[PDB]
Amino acid sequence: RDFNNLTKGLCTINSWHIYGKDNAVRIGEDSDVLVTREPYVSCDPDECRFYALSQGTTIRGKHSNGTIHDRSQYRALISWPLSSPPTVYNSRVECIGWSSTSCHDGKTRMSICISGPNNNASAVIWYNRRPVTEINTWARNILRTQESECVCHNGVCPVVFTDGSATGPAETRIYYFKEGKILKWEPLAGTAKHIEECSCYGERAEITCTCKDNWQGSNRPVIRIDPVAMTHTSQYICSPVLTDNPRPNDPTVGKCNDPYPGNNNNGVKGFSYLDGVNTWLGRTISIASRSGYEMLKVPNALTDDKSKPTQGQTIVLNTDWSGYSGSFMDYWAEGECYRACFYVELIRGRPKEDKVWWTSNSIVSMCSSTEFLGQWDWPDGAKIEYFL
Amino acid sequence: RDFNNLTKGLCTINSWHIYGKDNAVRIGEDSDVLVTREPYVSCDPDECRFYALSQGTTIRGKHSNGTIHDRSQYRALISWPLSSPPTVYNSRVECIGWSSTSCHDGKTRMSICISGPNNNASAVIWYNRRPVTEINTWARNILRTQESECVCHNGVCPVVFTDGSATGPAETRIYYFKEGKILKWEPLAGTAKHIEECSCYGERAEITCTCKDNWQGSNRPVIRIDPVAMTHTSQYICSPVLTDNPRPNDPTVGKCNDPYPGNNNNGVKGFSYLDGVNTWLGRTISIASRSGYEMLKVPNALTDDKSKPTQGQTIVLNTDWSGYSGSFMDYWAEGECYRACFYVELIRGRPKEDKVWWTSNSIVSMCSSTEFLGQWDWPDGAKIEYFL
Amino acid sequence: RDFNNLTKGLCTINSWHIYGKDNAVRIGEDSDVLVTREPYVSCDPDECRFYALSQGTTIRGKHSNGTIHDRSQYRALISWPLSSPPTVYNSRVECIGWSSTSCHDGKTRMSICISGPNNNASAVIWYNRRPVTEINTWARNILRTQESECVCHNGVCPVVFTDGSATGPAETRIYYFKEGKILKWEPLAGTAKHIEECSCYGERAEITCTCKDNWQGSNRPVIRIDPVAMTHTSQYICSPVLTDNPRPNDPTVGKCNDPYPGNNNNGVKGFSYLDGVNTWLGRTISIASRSGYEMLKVPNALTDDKSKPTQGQTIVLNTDWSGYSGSFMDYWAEGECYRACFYVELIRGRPKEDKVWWTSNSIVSMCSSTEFLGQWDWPDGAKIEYFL
Amino acid sequence: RDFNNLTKGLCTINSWHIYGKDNAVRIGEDSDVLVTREPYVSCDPDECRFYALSQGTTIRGKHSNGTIHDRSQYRALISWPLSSPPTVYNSRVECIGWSSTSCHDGKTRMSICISGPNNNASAVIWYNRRPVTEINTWARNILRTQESECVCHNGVCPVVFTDGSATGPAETRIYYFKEGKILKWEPLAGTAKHIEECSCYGERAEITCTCKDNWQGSNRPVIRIDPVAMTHTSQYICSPVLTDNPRPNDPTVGKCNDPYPGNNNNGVKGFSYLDGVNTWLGRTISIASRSGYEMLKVPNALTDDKSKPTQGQTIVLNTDWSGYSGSFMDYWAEGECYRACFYVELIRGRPKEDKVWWTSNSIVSMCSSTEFLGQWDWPDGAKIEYFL
Ligand SMILES: *[C@@H]1O[C@H](CO)[C@@H](O[C@@H]2O[C@H](CO)[C@@H](O[C@@H]3O[C@H](CO[C@H]4O[C@H](CO)[C@@H](O)[C@H](O)[C@@H]4O)[C@@H](O)[C@H](O[C@H]4O[C@H](CO)[C@@H](O)[C@H](O)[C@@H]4O[C@H]4O[C@H](CO)[C@@H](O)[C@H](O)[C@@H]4O[C@H]4O[C@H](CO)[C@@H](O)[C@H](O)[C@@H]4O)[C@@H]3O)[C@H](O)[C@H]2NC(C)=O)[C@H](O)[C@H]1NC(C)=O
Ligand SMILES: *[C@@H]1O[C@H](CO)[C@@H](O[C@@H]2O[C@H](CO)[C@@H](O[C@@H]3O[C@H](CO[C@H]4O[C@H](CO)[C@@H](O)[C@H](O)[C@@H]4O)[C@@H](O)[C@H](O[C@H]4O[C@H](CO)[C@@H](O)[C@H](O)[C@@H]4O[C@H]4O[C@H](CO)[C@@H](O)[C@H](O)[C@@H]4O[C@H]4O[C@H](CO)[C@@H](O)[C@H](O)[C@@H]4O)[C@@H]3O)[C@H](O)[C@H]2NC(C)=O)[C@H](O)[C@H]1NC(C)=O
Ligand SMILES: *[C@@H]1O[C@H](CO)[C@@H](O[C@@H]2O[C@H](CO)[C@@H](O[C@@H]3O[C@H](CO[C@H]4O[C@H](CO)[C@@H](O)[C@H](O)[C@@H]4O)[C@@H](O)[C@H](O[C@H]4O[C@H](CO)[C@@H](O)[C@H](O)[C@@H]4O[C@H]4O[C@H](CO)[C@@H](O)[C@H](O)[C@@H]4O[C@H]4O[C@H](CO)[C@@H](O)[C@H](O)[C@@H]4O)[C@@H]3O)[C@H](O)[C@H]2NC(C)=O)[C@H](O)[C@H]1NC(C)=O
Ligand SMILES: *[C@@H]1O[C@H](CO)[C@@H](O[C@@H]2O[C@H](CO)[C@@H](O[C@@H]3O[C@H](CO[C@H]4O[C@H](CO)[C@@H](O)[C@H](O)[C@@H]4O)[C@@H](O)[C@H](O[C@H]4O[C@H](CO)[C@@H](O)[C@H](O)[C@@H]4O[C@H]4O[C@H](CO)[C@@H](O)[C@H](O)[C@@H]4O[C@H]4O[C@H](CO)[C@@H](O)[C@H](O)[C@@H]4O)[C@@H]3O)[C@H](O)[C@H]2NC(C)=O)[C@H](O)[C@H]1NC(C)=O
Ligand SMILES: *[C@@H]1O[C@H](CO)[C@@H](O[C@@H]2O[C@H](CO)[C@@H](O)[C@H](O)[C@H]2NC(C)=O)[C@H](O)[C@H]1NC(C)=O
Ligand SMILES: *[C@@H]1O[C@H](CO)[C@@H](O[C@@H]2O[C@H](CO)[C@@H](O)[C@H](O)[C@H]2NC(C)=O)[C@H](O)[C@H]1NC(C)=O
Ligand SMILES: CC(=O)N[C@H]1[C@H]([C@H](O)[C@H](O)CO)OC(C(=O)O)=C[C@@H]1N
Ligand SMILES: CC(=O)N[C@H]1[C@H]([C@H](O)[C@H](O)CO)OC(C(=O)O)=C[C@@H]1N
Ligand SMILES: CC(=O)N[C@H]1[C@H]([C@H](O)[C@H](O)CO)OC(C(=O)O)=C[C@@H]1N
Ligand SMILES: CC(=O)N[C@H]1[C@H]([C@H](O)[C@H](O)CO)OC(C(=O)O)=C[C@@H]1N
Ligand SMILES: *[C@@H]1O[C@H](CO)[C@@H](O)[C@H](O)[C@H]1NC(C)=O
Ligand SMILES: [Ca+2]
Ligand SMILES: [Ca+2]
Ligand SMILES: [Ca+2]
Ligand SMILES: [Ca+2]
Ligand SMILES: [Ca+2]
Repeated sequence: RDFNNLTKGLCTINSWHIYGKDNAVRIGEDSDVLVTREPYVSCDPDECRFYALSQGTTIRGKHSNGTIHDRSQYRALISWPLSSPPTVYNSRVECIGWSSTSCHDGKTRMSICISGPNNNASAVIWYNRRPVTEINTWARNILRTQESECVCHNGVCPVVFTDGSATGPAETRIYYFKEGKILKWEPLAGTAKHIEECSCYGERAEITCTCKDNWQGSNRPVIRIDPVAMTHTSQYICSPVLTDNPRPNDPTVGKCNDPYPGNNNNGVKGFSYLDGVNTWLGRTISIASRSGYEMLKVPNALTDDKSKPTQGQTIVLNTDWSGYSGSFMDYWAEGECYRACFYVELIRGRPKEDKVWWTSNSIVSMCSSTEFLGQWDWPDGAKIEYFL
Repeated sequence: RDFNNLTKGLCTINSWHIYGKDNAVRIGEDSDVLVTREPYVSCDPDECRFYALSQGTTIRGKHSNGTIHDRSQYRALISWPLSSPPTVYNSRVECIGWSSTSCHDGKTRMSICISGPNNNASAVIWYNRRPVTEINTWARNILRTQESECVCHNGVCPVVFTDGSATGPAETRIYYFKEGKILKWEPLAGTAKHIEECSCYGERAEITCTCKDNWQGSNRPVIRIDPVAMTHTSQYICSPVLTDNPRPNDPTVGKCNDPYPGNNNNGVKGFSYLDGVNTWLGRTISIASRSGYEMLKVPNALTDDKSKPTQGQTIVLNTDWSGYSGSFMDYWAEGECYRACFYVELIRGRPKEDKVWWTSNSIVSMCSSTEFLGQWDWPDGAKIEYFL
Repeated sequence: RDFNNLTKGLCTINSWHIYGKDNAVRIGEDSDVLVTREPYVSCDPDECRFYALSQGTTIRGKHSNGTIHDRSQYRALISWPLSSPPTVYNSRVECIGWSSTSCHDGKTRMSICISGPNNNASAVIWYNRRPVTEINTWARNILRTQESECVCHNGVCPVVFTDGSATGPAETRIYYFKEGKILKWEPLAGTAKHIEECSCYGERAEITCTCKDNWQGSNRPVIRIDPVAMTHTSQYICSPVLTDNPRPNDPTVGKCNDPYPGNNNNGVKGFSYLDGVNTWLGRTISIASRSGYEMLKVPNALTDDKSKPTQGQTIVLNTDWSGYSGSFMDYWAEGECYRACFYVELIRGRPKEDKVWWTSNSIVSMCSSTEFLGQWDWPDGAKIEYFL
Repeated sequence: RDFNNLTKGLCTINSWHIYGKDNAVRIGEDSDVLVTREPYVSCDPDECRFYALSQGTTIRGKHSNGTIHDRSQYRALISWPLSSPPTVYNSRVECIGWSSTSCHDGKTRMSICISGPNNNASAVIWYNRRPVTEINTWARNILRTQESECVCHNGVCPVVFTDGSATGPAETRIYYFKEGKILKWEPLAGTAKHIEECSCYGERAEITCTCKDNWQGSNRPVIRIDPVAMTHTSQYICSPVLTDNPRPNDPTVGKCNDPYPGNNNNGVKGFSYLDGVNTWLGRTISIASRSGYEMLKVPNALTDDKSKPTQGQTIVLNTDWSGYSGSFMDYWAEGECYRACFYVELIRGRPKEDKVWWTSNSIVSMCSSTEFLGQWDWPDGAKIEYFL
């Protein structure tokens, strides 16, 4: 109809309720489920769907051998009905590639897929299910993007890309697209020293992105975008409640403008909702591996370098595998506020479970409740032994 | 369009004709059919669909081992086209959880799923395929609901929940929802001493629910709701034709306001159509197990404590497995009256058939005819030996 | 929109072109294809679909054992996209039963399914996907119907039923339905001595049905219905070109008002287009079994007792299995005339191919061309050996 | 809505970006994917889909044995969602046959399938999913057509057919259809000596077709059609950059009006975009087999007999199998020009990979970019060993 505008603020997050779970690995032990990784969720005005990067093979298929690898010519961004598994028969290919983002602007959807060899990748921006724009690698070193939904305001949908080293300074760019065309792009500015895989959400005409500093930071870089002025800033979550993985133990004081040190060249896509006292941080429980997942209410985390948790909710037990996590919201729901939501990627197989030769995942996702709901843990649920 | 109003009375029930049957277990012996239990049927203005609680695995899948269990993080309310089986590829997830209800109000559908550990469950009410409201457990003991469709009148859709013991007094509540929001809730009142899994239908602006007294009653508790005044009453079916299972042999006089004794802490979801002389009771044939199923016309069963059958129809032979049963009607059909319908859950596997390690079911459903039709029996039809 | 009216005459049939073929048995050797029999084709204003009676199991499934049987509680009328196979995932159940008919009246579709034990069957007439009317067996001996599409004119859709013996006089009735309700029914009249499985088509406000005399006739009975006056007549195709199976060798003179003798208590559903010189008869090539299939132009077959072929077209080689055949037309196509079409059921398995324990079929269908097209033969195509 | 008119010229082709890839053979190793060959892509105003000629069996199915053969009664033109594989459950049959073409005219789609024995084939032209016209073989020797999309202008959709020898002069005809009816047909004229499998596209009210001279030419014949005057011309691509396969090594001067000699009675469907300096030729890398694939910018190839490459892009490595290739464009995209696209058929199995008994393929397709994008190679990706 008309382009959606971020006119609402976030609903008060007093807890998280179960939103969607596909049990993909369990079901896929005996049905035609595609092998995936890098999933996310994204809504259209009339439906919300699960998204991910297929490996172009089923889990039980012999081609599942080797799917620990990240970039091949057999991957594609696919979407499928909420809480169903990604099957060969119900998955819709949005575009071909090994890194992606997607978002609906209120009128139609924009999907971006990057493909190519490491030194010659290119992104192709689809709008209304047609290719409209292409961008060639500018640093010749794995052009890559969000791996979760972008956000739009009045037709403008900003997207964060990075090209260059994963263990040194790289060239991050913020592109402002409208109808799949480039209106403008900026180089990254601010104090964030390295940016990868931004998780974004919007409220009151502002887009907040919690990304990852693969190079040096265990605290997360944050990019705030003004989609009207098409400008942005960057910093790190000041809080001592560190949210990357692997990471060192929590200090009593964090860092606002520098990566918090202790772990180099590694990390996991993550997210946060930064809204004053209504601030919630997600993170793996383990400081060493992609194990467990919890939400922690850390009032003023973004700006308070001594902020610590005041409430929390366990999502995945530390004795269960987690993975990537990101933000999304149904901007077309009823009500006066936007209900914060997120998904957690539950990785199964390699490298942690090497008795099988594949790597895949299932999805669990939650949204906020103004109620103080009881908690449950939500594991993948599959028995690897069955796949042997 | 406009909210549906229960303006019609029931059609005269002179017999039952076959409405739907999915043969899920038979077909699933060699195709991707999800393992389920707790099924029901529910109509939208333009389509009627089968519903159930998936176990997040196929019947042939190795994860089918253990599906006798009731509540896990891998269950979800799913719906699928009438008389098709619940397959991985055609099932639509309505919400995540292990106890549910759902109903269309004429404009859109409301679906409710409860999930959680036994002492910390919560219900989340979806409306128009979006989460709108959440309710936390109030008794910290398996918050649970209908397991069949709710009914709406002018936007108001009452739902019966129970939280607390299954073998002693519990806290039953009647919530009146409108557009997924809570308008009001009452504690249970009347003479029903224990309420679980209500089967409801509506006619002439009144909603009748035939539930189950798990604690002490072999006769069924009945809740009648006025969706305008948003008030209700409760009693038991007075008839000596006892309809729970297990149950003692039929007496010559029943009980109107107390559970009829003889069997404690057990029962099965069931239903009835209470409409004066046009009253029909469904029940298992066996007084000991979920075996067989028959419909008995028992004029004035609700209020006459000596009422006995005047006509009947066998649905499932006593040499075949049955299970849960419930009511639903197509409130959007043509004609001057609402045609009473019901489904019977045909449980296969554990605990009765333990040579297999799973528990699932298929669905058979009937609706009334003003004709006096010949009867057939409708068994699940699968041979367990094939699954060995 | 508006009820369709049979305002056109038939197009000139100079040959037959390929319309649809699903290769169900071939494909089903390694995919989830339902076991069926008694198929047909039927059009809606916007789509034409394949129809059949499922056996409630896949061909490869273990429950396929025993599917030679005709009536069980696991059968249902299903429809699926033209030329696709009937799979568990794409088949839509129209109704439950073991004998059926279906037709669109221009506004919506009416589907009829009969179910029950031999002495207590009943038909339930669905209209707009809802049950509207029920008819109880009147002769208590396998109430049965067309097994191919019915035809409508201005809302009136006549259907031919038979109840009673298959080897002696029975009670055949012609019901005239409108919106699923019974407007009127007549007993069979005319000279046809036994009627079963009528294949009908309509043109210029007249409905012609070529049925089968299971009891005594090797020539086919024909019922002509006036859907406005709601009256009909009956006779036999006068032609010496005999079209039932099994049958005796063709004589030089046929019979107009009595079954042509030689074979008792057996036959196969078949059809014809009776339109003066534009008359075409379908039949198996074999006079002994359901083997082969050919179309023969026999000018004035209905009324000329010495009519012999003037042109012909082989559809299935005598070294290939055939089965039932029936008529249908796309009454909603463009143009000035109705294009005659038909389907042939290609039966595989029992009883002819007993190395397998199942019985199923695939569908081949043709429509007429005003051109004189070259012919090909169209066999099922599956290798039974593969199923062993 | 209204018939589409070719009002735009081609966009400048500076490189090719990835458009679609289904990874059919990989995925089909463990899912219900139909065996195919002769694929193409074609757009409707609201969606673009993959097309191909099914073999009426899955790859893993036992009936896959023998699918190297070209024409059987079990083939059909099917279409399925872009970048999905052709599965038994998502494939839509357009028509029955072993040679086809299809195109949308802006209002609805026309699909043509030819079937029959070698000496008695016939084409049936479907429009709006209904059969409208039939054409009988005129040379009684494998009537055959494009094997890729046709193109329409103001309702007129020309199609090129050939009937007669594949190794000597044959009878090629250009039919001009409108709403599935024949407006006119011409015999081939011009200097092309043999025509088979034309790949066409349209721009500025002109339709260009790059076909194949199976008999003598290693350079490609080109037919240019005026869909208004319903007239055409024919010649060969003058360029020394030879594009058929097998073929002799490139000379320094090509031929404009005669087949370039060196290889007889063989070839592969291919294509080109002939637009002055904006001219790009596709071809296998190998001069001996259907191996590899590259795009070469050869300014003025059509008219310059000494034109050589000025830029290029590798699509498939010479160490990977290719096959047929053809043109298509989304005539309903936004913008001021038509974006050239093409697909390459990636053949797997027989005859090159004879350890398996089947022959199938997957699809890779690209469209042009005005950017100078980095290149990647796009192989089928399946390991034949897995199928053993
Ligand atoms: C039914 O459901 C309800 C609803 O969920 C249940 O009630 C919930 O119970 C939750 C568990 O108790 C509870 O969550 C915790 O909240 C704490 C905050 O509340 C407390 O402090 C505030 C502030 O003073 C008080 O106001 C309040 O009254 C409470 O006293 C959090 O602090 C908890 O998180 C910390 O502990 C967990 C382990 O429990 C860690 O995993 C987590 O990471 C936090 O601790 C680490 O991080 C801090 C900060 O740096 C460190 O200081 C600390 O030492 C830990 O650091 C180590 O561990 C991390 C992670 O591994 C590592 O990185 C680091 O290096 C160190 O090694 C927790 O979030 C809910 O808030 C509560 N909800 C409600 C509404 O009440 C109820 O129990 C259920 N009922 C039943 C019967 O089960
Ligand atoms: C073709 O189709 C038609 C249509 O269906 C067939 O005709 C139908 O035939 C049915 C079977 O006969 C018949 O159903 C029965 O109806 C009885 C009522 O009708 C009779 O009584 C009335 C009232 O006086 C008369 O007017 C009427 O003329 C009849 O005489 C019911 O009473 C029957 O149910 C009871 O029996 C069945 C076993 O048959 C039990 O399963 C059932 O539970 C009922 O009996 C138990 O319950 C009562 C009440 O408490 C007890 O008193 C009794 O002892 C039984 O109790 C034991 O069993 C229960 C259950 O296990 C247990 O809990 C308890 O503790 C005890 O152990 C039955 O419903 C249809 O009405 C009739 N329909 C029509 C339209 O005619 C026709 O036959 C078919 N044709 C062919 C050729 O097959
Ligand atoms: C390319 O394609 C074209 C288009 O299809 C091909 O041309 C077609 O070729 C067809 C085969 O020849 C041909 O079909 C036949 O037509 C005959 C009628 O035409 C002839 O007679 C008329 C009338 O005088 C002439 O005008 C005309 O010029 C012809 O001379 C039919 O009579 C044929 O059917 C009979 O024969 C077949 C076997 O071929 C039987 O299966 C069939 O049942 C018919 O014969 C039985 O029935 C009759 C009637 O009772 C009996 O008299 C006769 O003895 C047979 O009876 C036995 O068999 C039956 C069945 O088993 C059994 O029940 C009974 O008891 C007995 O045992 C046949 O239909 C097309 O018309 C023709 N089409 C066109 C447009 O030309 C062309 O050849 C192809 N090209 C190539 C290169 O292959
Ligand atoms: C990142 O991505 C970019 C973008 O893709 C990469 O840059 C691209 O690199 C491509 C490979 O170099 C390049 O493609 C070539 O372009 C040549 C034309 O450019 C050159 O000449 C022009 C004209 O003078 C100059 O202006 C320009 O500056 C260049 O110097 C083509 O000529 C190339 O094709 C020929 O070579 C390939 C093998 O590389 C053959 O396969 C191909 O068929 C061509 O050669 C055959 O055909 C010609 C013509 O008849 C014969 O003369 C020649 O001998 C060959 O003939 C044999 O082989 C054929 C085929 O087997 C056989 O039939 C015959 O009988 C003979 O046996 C090639 O197309 C892109 O244009 C370039 N793109 C851009 C935008 O720059 C970049 O490298 C990537 N980065 C990294 C780090 O990898
Ligand atoms: C989001 O904001 C823009 C205004 O910035 C709204 O756009 C106006 O919409 C009306 C109706 O379409 C037009 O007549 C105005 O010209 C539009 N645009 C501008 C840029 O001025 C848009 O409608 C808002 N979205 C929604 C859902 O209300
Ligand atoms: C393509 O061209 C034809 C004109 O040749 C356009 O046809 C006219 O369309 C209008 C609106 O439908 C009619 O009133 C004219 O009579 C049409 N036809 C002719 C043949 O004159 C057609 O609209 C054009 N297509 C598009 C998409 O604009
Ligand atoms: C484009 C790409 O390959 N991105 C991969 C990502 C990066 O390799 C990592 O961010 C370092 O750059 O790692 C991970 C990862 O799980 O750590 C997943 C992504 N597939
Ligand atoms: C929420 C829940 O677990 N409900 C279960 C139900 C209850 O356990 C029973 O009603 C007693 O409370 O039992 C049964 C049952 O078949 O007896 C099924 C339900 N899954
Ligand atoms: C209702 C029913 O069972 N009809 C069956 C039909 C009849 O048995 C036959 O017409 C004789 O009555 O036979 C055949 C048959 O193939 O001969 C198929 C039908 N399934
Ligand atoms: C109608 C038909 O069979 N066409 C086939 C085609 C021709 O055989 C070839 O063009 C020579 O005529 O060959 C090839 C081929 O791959 O060479 C594929 C086509 N299936
Ligand atoms: C998987 O691939 C590895 C590496 O190629 C190979 O050694 C291994 O045996 C394969 N495992 C299986 C089950 O194919
Ligand atoms: Ca399978
Ligand atoms: Ca890091
Ligand atoms: Ca009880
Ligand atoms: Ca007979
Ligand atoms: Ca050639």
